[PDB]
Amino acid sequence: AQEHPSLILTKAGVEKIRAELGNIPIFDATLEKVKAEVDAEIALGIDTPLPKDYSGGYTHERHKRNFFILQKAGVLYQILNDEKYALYIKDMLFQYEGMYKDLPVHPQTRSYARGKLFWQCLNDSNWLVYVSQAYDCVYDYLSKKERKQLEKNLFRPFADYISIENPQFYNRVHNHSTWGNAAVGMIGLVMGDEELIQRALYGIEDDGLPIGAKDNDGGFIKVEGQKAGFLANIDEPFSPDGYYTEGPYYQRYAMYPFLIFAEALHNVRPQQKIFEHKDGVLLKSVNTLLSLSDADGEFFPLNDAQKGMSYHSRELVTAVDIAYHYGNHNPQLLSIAEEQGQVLLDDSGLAVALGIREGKSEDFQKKSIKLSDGANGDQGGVAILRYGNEAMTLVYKYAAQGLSHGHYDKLSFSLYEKGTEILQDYGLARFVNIEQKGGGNYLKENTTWAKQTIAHNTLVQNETSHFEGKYEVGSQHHSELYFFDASNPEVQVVSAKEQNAYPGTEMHRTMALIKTDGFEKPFVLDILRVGSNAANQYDLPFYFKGQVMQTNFDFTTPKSLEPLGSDNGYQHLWSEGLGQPKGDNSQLSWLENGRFYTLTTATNNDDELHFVRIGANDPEFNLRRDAGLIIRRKNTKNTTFVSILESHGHYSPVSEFSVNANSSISKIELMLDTKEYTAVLIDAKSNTEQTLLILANENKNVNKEHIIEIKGKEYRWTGPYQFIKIN
Amino acid sequence: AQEHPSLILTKAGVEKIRAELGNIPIFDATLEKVKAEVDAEIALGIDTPLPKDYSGGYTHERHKRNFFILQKAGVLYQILNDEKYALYIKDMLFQYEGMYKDLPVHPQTRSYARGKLFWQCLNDSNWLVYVSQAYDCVYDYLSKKERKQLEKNLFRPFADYISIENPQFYNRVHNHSTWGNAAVGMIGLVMGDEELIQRALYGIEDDGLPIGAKDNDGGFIKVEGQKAGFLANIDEPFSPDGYYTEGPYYQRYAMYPFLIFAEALHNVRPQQKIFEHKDGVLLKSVNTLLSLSDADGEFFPLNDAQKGMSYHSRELVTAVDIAYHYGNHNPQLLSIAEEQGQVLLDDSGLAVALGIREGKSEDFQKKSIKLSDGANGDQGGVAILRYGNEAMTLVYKYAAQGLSHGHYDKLSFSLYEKGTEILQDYGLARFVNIEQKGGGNYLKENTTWAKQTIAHNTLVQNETSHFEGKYEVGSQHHSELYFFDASNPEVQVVSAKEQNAYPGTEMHRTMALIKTDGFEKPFVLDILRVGSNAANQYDLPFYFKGQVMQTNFDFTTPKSLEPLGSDNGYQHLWSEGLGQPKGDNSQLSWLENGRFYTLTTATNNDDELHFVRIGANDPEFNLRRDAGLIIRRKNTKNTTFVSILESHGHYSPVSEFSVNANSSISKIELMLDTKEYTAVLIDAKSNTEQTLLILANENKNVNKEHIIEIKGKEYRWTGPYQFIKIN
Ligand SMILES: [Ca+2]
Ligand SMILES: [Ca+2]
Ligand SMILES: [Ca+2]
Ligand SMILES: [Mg+2]
Ligand SMILES: [Mg+2]
Ligand SMILES: [Mg+2]
Ligand SMILES: [Mg+2]
Repeated sequence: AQEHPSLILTKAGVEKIRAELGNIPIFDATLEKVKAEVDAEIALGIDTPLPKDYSGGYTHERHKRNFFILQKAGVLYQILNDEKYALYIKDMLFQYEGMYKDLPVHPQTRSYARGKLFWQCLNDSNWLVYVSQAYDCVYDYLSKKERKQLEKNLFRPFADYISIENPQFYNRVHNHSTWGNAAVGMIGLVMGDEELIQRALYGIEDDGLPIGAKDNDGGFIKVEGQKAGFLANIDEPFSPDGYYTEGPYYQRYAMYPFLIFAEALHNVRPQQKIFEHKDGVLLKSVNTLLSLSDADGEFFPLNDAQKGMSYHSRELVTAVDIAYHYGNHNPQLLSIAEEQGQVLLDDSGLAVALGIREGKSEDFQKKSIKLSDGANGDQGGVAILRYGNEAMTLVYKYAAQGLSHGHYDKLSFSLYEKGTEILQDYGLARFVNIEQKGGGNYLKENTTWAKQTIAHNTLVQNETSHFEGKYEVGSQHHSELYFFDASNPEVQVVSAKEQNAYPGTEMHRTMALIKTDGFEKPFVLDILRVGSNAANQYDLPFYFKGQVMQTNFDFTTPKSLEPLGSDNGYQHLWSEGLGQPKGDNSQLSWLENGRFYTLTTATNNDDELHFVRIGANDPEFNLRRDAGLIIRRKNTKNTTFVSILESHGHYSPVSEFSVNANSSISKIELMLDTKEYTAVLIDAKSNTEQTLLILANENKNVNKEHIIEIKGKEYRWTGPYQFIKIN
Repeated sequence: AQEHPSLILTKAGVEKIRAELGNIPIFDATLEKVKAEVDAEIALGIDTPLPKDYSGGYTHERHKRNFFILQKAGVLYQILNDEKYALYIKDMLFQYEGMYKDLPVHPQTRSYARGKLFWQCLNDSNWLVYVSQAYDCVYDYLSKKERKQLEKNLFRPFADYISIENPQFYNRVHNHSTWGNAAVGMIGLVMGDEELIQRALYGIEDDGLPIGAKDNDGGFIKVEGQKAGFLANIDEPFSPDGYYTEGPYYQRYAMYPFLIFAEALHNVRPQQKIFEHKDGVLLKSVNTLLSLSDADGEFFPLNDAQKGMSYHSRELVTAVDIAYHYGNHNPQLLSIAEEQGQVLLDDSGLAVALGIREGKSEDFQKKSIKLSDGANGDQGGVAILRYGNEAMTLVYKYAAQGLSHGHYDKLSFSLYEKGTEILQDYGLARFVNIEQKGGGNYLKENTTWAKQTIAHNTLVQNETSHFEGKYEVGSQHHSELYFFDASNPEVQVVSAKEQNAYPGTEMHRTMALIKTDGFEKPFVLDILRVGSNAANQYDLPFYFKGQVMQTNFDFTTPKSLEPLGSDNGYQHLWSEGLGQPKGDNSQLSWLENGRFYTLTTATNNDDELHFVRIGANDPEFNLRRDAGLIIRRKNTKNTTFVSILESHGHYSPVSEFSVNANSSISKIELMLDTKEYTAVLIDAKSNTEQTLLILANENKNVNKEHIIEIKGKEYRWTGPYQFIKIN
């Protein structure tokens, strides 16, 4: 009964594509490129080496390229009606059949679930997701006899290897299991095997896995009460806003198996209603992921994340095209496709190409957005505040743990200007798929530096990470949204609280992106209110990007670089300079990508200002030599940090003109600093430009009227904040 | 009798321009932009503040902007026939006339020749060069009475201030004097003042200046027996190849007054034959300067040079347009104009716009080139070796001292790939015109770091700079070309010697850019042959750009960073790691801008390999935290360093594919290491690819036959080198 192909590329799709070839430029260009890639590999032959290497090494790269080429050859066979591509697929599949059944477990031992073709079952699963698509395309070209042998001695044993033989890999809520479930489900759908389809959807019953079983990034295999299978992987790690809890770098990775297996289920098993599952979260999550990119389309490096990953990736070409075709045909997705400059060679890519040709493209709007975390949207979140035409972007992370890849980074932020990183989230310590750096795998310093709180722009207490850097503790906690109000494009405000990172301490951080008279550009206002039951040492880092220009405080320069501390990331920071404040406001300015920036922060006489540089205890040169300024406030119980980050002026080494190189801040002052209310007065240097932000800290209700006095003058407003011009 | 304007913009030119407006896009676009700029400044008014500041500060930037705006207003008045612009010029000139005569010497005391409007006479001279052009454009609009007052009480006193009152600035062979001579000459030409015209052409007679006196950059004010004036500044600091001895960054700066005053002389005094002077060197020098830029048009940072200065600068818009119009109408210059995207608003810019419109543009060929230094071309030189379509670029500097801005780095080199710096020349320590960095002026670390030999990719002996870093010694010496042969695009070789940098030591450095079977790309071969009369410590730095990927040697990582040494630049290097070689070849690889690089060097077992980081003894953060690898060879008399720099493969954080990340070098071996002959065998990993470079070291004659034995085998060739495939 079942047609082949039908999962991704459909029979009707092949006919529609063939009818339009030559009149769909983005598709035609992709077809030419892919045909040339596959033809070159056909010329080189068929290589299925005995597996040996980690990522970047020959056997890994060869088996990886093979799965990409097989899927490409499958669609070429169908679209071009050229059996040279079917013959290549047949010959490669049979060469695999000749070796796979006799392979040992992969000789590399790092993985908690060692693969056969690859060092880990994740990559064997990648292979089967792609190869299942190729098999769907050549199914009718093969004889019944050929299909029987491939299914019996290659595909069914492979599907069992990555599932029932490795339930620790397969049966989780984790990107690994999403790939595993998709691999088993895709091949099950092609073969019409109900057992495998059910195993894909609902996982393995009674897996026998014990308590506290972990993998290699610090994460539990199983979580009490959680289901397994594809549907569990949709329900648990996505919020109702389509935010994937591992963060955008890993959301990017998981989007491929999520949307490909969803597409396959939609086409073969429409009764599953997979695109309606969890209030249509998979389709929504594509928009959400695109919103988590900077002006150049590069995903914000939250949690474990390599900088440079972007919506130009193959996963986002796939996700955009599937979301366009199977969703509500959102014309904003077509502008992303135009930027990508390629489409999938299937029904969905054709739909995108036709939408573009018909003049339907609309610009993808990059907006201020509140995203919830947790399956029910009640476990913190992530906020993005954007000014104007994506002119300045603040990312505030008040999220849940994020599973294994999560960082100890409650209430951290990062700042960008038109695709230039200004205040960074470090990302991972890993050179992804570069064999020369620890086999392309996570490095020691991912744990010892990149995950630690001191590596982030957030509060560190007593040189200890949030939750003492203990995964099992952090996994039980999330920061809490206090309020989000981005309605005023000139004054956008978000506020969140964290009281479990350091038991006995309450952190309440409010961030605002504010455009006001006296300043060339919007600035960031950062209020970090700290309450505690004991005198502590508080560190507040700012990991700036660029060349130091000026300070308004003196600092000493040591004759030798010593580490800042001994543990929890401090062992990776060199102490490059130590400043003492000259007064109530301390300022650091720098130049980055032709623009000046100034950090102004409210300082006390006994504060220390630490210039630091990353790179201590880094024997393999695994860390970047980036700099930071850390405010250290010793022997302090309750305190409120108040900072402004300005962007101003410009420099060019062509014109050699320096323009507006100084700050426009005259003064920032806490006018009220209580548990119930915080008030910050901001004075610009030009003319009578004064503004006041007042925060109500213990009642978020939008209709609650507040009455306070500052210097014998009454201020009245409704809701959790007011920003007023002081005349 | 004399028409006005006539120096730069001519009356015939105004008519020709007016006739073509609307049909010359590059010109029309420039006119629109400049009109908007000037109209905005007219709206803001006329501000001539009491001078106070250094560069980047208000009074400097305001008086600087004024001279640019006055020249722009002059050409707008003429082109648009709109007295709005003439009135602005008149009013600003008279506001200047009201204040200039009563000014004190500029209150800042740094300059050896303090200005009146600016901290230095150089900038007062900039002002007069530009304002003379504006005066030429409004000369007939003003009354005789107005002109008489401006000439008597503004222009003539100004011209004397920057010349006869400051002969130490005016009467040199120096970019300062080129600007000063042009300033006096330009105003002299507008006024028809023969005395000033003669003072511009031939300098001050009997200047009385001290010989051996130094400027504030460490170089001599006046050279014994040397002429002064504009013609001397053409003859002396340019070689017969059009290479300006101060280096490309300063050549760029001087190109404006050279070509502007030459144009004025050509138009007003054609009998001078200024464009024929020194065998037409000024026109040639424009091509030479363009050839001294990387693939993005950025000038190589040789000697004092800020990175990022490029042929998009105003000086190169000017130089290109004048060279096109008054030279042989070289169509290659039109492609540079198209890249610049603007032209001068005058006869020369019209000529360029019309050439572009008529389809005459041809691409500017970026070639391998040998450039001599010294007035007669016999004081060393600079060699640029380029592979393919500007695919890899090696810059080898065997030059003379370079006057005050020259660095102590005989035989240094730098390496670029398609506009990406791979091995750097540091450039200057100065943030040009940024007030926050020492008033935008040369920093202490320009002398203590940037000029020193240890900052360069060349030999350092006993932790001492070339010539002991003494100008009075270095200025008397230059390296000597041995041979240059770039005729074979696959195998380009240059060789030079230096025996005075370290008296008693002979340095003979041969560099080659070689494409051969077994390697993806051309590589650089570096042979640094050293002969001495004593056992020395030799350091050879490689200041690489990028992220360290792998080494084939172990190295220790200290718990504290200590400076590498105490003096001569070593005080600015942190010792980050110390390796000992594992064998005869040591290797370091890195990743920069998506490409891998490997340095392989021939090591002895007692060598030290030092990982260093710039930034010690840098209390103001004036230096970049760039890294290097230094080969240290102690207690050694004669030795020959042999290194290869490979470019291979690629990485993308979008695809996450690492390709060809390992070196293709199997072995490099010194097969013969004598004073008379050097032979280096290169083995690629592909076992059948072996090559041999043989150098004859004591006879450069191209027809001299050589017969030598290596491992019992005779080799015969003619000329100073042979590169042969070993079968
Ligand atoms: Ca992080
Ligand atoms: Ca280049
Ligand atoms: Ca230099
Ligand atoms: Mg998942
Ligand atoms: Mg951005
Ligand atoms: Mg001034
Ligand atoms: Mg000076």
